[PDB]
Amino acid sequence: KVFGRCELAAAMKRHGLDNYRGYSLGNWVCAAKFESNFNTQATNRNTDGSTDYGILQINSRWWCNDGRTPGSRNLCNIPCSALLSSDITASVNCAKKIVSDGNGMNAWVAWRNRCKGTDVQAWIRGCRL
Ligand SMILES: Cc1ccc(S(=O)(=O)O)cc1
Repeated sequence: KVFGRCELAAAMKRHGLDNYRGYSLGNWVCAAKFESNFNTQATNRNTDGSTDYGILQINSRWWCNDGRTPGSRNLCNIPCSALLSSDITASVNCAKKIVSDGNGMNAWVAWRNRCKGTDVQAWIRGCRL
């Protein structure tokens, strides 16, 4: 599923992402845009052999199991395919664990290089939340 900006804002808010660990909703919407273009089915293979999955591009090396990543820790205890669903519950629940880790949202390269230090509030402007 390809989410609309406000549509995704509302689903993330409903799932408790607004201000989760101090990160306003705009941060999450901004990260999803630049990580997957709001597409739940997005996949990207990395040079280390791992693959990123879903709306928030969760990595198969540490967070999910895709059956082809050697030394996968599967910290979210879910098959990576579960992260490609039109229902963002699995991705949001795994994202909460990642963000609670240690480096916060810096774990998402797109957030660090394109959202961090910007007016992320603009990502939810006009949305009925
Ligand atoms: C902004 C943007 C556009 C396209 C993709 S893609 O899923 O890797 O093709 C990811 C992020």
